[PDB]
Amino acid sequence: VVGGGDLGPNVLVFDPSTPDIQGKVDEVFRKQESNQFGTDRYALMFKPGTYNDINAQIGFYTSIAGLGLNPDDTTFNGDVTVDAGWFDGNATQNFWRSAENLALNPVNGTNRWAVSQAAPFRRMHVKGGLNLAPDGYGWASGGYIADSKIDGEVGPYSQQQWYTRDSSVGGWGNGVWNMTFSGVEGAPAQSFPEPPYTTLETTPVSREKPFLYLDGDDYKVFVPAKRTNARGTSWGNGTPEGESLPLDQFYVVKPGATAETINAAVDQGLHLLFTPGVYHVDQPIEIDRANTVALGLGLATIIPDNGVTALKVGDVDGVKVAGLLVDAGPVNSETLVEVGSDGASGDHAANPTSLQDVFVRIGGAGPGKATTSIVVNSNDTIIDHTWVWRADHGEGVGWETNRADYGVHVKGDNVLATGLFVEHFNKYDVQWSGENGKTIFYQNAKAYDAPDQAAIQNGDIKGYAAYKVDDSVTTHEGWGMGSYCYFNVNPDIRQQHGFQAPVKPGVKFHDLLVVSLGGKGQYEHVINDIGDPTSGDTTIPSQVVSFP
Repeated sequence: VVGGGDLGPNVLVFDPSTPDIQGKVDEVFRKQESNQFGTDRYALMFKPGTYNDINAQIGFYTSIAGLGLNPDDTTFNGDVTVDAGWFDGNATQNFWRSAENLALNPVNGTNRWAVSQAAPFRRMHVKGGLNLAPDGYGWASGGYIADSKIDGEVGPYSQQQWYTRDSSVGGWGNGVWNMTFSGVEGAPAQSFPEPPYTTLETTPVSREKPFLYLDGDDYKVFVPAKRTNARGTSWGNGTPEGESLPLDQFYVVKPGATAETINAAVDQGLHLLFTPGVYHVDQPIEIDRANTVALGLGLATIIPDNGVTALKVGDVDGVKVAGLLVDAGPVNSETLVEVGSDGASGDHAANPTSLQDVFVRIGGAGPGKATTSIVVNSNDTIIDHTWVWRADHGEGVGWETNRADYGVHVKGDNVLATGLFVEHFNKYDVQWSGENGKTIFYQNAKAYDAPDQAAIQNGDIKGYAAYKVDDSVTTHEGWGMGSYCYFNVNPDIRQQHGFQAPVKPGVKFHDLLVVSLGGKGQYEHVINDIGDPTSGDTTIPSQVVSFP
């Protein structure tokens, strides 16, 4: 109706005194570990304090977070663990979960976080090691760490790629295909391809994700200020910049609340808190009020009915969308997420809009279709961790059954993407038409299910680039960026390149690679006509170190 009130039956809130925390977190996990396409959603929230005897195992659609003004305010003598036991060592489907704002003192000196995509690890203090591979040496496809600090060494082991920003680590064990770092103290030296480390001193701009906390015995949302030249944690010394907003200024969205009503809230001047669950909407969610926070908990999910655009953000400063999944419905939406309206040359440099831990799925948990997933019109927008994913397995998958032509389409100027994961689109996964774009870390996989060469011919080109820049663009820069193929339906296919871009002095790429998995199809080149083809069946990347 208003601000505040309860968080709903999916927001489980603990203090040190709570009867059997362990057996409880294991209760949620037993429900959620193999629950890949289920509709249950959980947020586990912990008041400031010290928690003994806890191995908090995190399954699908589970978020865990501390409630302290600082991470060290909520301390586990114990672990927040992701492993792969349900896929027999294979961490490759460990999606859609999250940990934030906790200190961990892990049980054997290491904490195990063996995740793949859409599994953010933010604002975490690990007083030990961090192993990013499940128990195994099994295959893994992560991942994202921000504003964290790992007193010890990070161990990616069998992880294919990884992005870390604005953190400190006590060590970094290895790189496989693409480990990228920006603003990370203790990050290994720039060395791609050998090892494949892409290392930037600082992050051009970042703004830490808002989060729910107890300002004493009062719930508020902390809303971090941005930094230029971010390096290291925002909190280390942490009395940093930002505003604390009472929960009583948030529409606490649940039940099967509606779209008229959610949009009524923003207009009446409220922020949005999506408690964990699944929201239809037969109409779009609309945020055209400057500095509106729309914060999800427990992988809160929006499904658009009727072919509408789930979320539309108008031409305003400061909007902070965080921690939402948008799951396409049966009717093809032209767009799923629009950031800014169309032809809008207004600049937003002081107080840009951001999408953080915004995930998109097309198919998998049933039929879904969308023409474009995310369109970014707003100049100066920050895209800080997104996974935009056309499903390659689960219910409702198929070259027409869940066709999604376009992943992300950036038309705004001065847009920054940090931790960009986009996979399986029928045409261009990513297209960049705006000026002066920057991407730090890209991971792509091409659609597995294109039937034949003729189905993916792109004028004079075989296949659509995983990342296209329009030939008129004069400035662009990308760092640490890979495209992989697995043409299973037709391993005779050729993909002409991962990347396409005009040859111009202001259009620069660093540390590119393409990869064929098991000789299933091949790349002709890396970028335009530069870089070798892939060949053999051995899964050996082909890399370009700088371009043009």
